[PDB]
Amino acid sequence: NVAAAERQLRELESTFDGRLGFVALDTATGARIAHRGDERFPFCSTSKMMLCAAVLARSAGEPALLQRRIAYAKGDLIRYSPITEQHVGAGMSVAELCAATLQYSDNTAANLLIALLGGPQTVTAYARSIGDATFRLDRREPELNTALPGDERDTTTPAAMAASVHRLLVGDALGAAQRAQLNAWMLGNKTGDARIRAGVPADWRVADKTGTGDYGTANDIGVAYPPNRAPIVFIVYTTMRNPNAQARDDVIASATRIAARAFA
Ligand SMILES: *[B@@]1([O])OC2=C(C([O])=O)[C]=[C][C]=C2[C][C]1[N]C(=O)[C][C]1[C][C][C]([N][C][C][N])[C][C]1
Repeated sequence: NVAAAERQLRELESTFDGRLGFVALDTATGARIAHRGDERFPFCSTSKMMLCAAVLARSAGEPALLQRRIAYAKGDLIRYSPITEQHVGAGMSVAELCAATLQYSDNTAANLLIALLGGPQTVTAYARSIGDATFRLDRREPELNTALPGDERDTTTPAAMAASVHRLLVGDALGAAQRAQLNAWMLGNKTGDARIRAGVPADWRVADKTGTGDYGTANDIGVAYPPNRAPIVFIVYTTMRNPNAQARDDVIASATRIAARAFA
């Protein structure tokens, strides 16, 4: 019951002093549950999905690109870089940097990949090329996570991100090999156990990318793969009014459960 689910999302939002942006889409029927679907939210590290999709797209035209070694420096290292800091001095391949940024939310890896592509504007241009007129990447890590009230930098809408996740992981925005690699990376994410993954039935597989930012911002985007039915896209953006808010996992899990029940 889409209308019942949307009411429950409104009730969930009433429990905290912030905003919930949500879209769930059953890709077979197009059944769609949304809350604040056309409002902008700070996407934080969920942008790393669009970044790596852009890298994969480049690799379709440069066969050796994913195996190229990037010999980055200690001076490139910034906070929340659990893979790149361990391997500095040996370097990492482009594929390994994508895996790190997607599965561990590695910030240095994202900056290296942004630089490889030519800057944050190339990620925005990639989004436009797949039909997303809304996503905008304005800054690099870590400043893209400031999540300031009313700031449109480094934002998208839940609706635009739902369409982009659909086209990238389920549809044909990427070639088959690139779609499979993006899925494989996101299926292996390590940072989302308490978010979308905590709100779905035990037999659903999940490909997701989380984000956490200032103003208690807590996001998760991805696709659930139930057995014997089509994939379901889940987009969850949350951001709080208190600059001193502590980011939570439980609102995302609760919003996910609402939609999972509706799509039972
Ligand atoms: B990013 O948004 O992804 C990310 C997550 C995530 O995937 O949920 C968790 C932890 C770090 C990161 C890196 C990216 N975010 C930031 O760099 C901003 C940073 C995240 C940690 C917060 N810590 C507050 C005090 N416990 C503050 C902002």
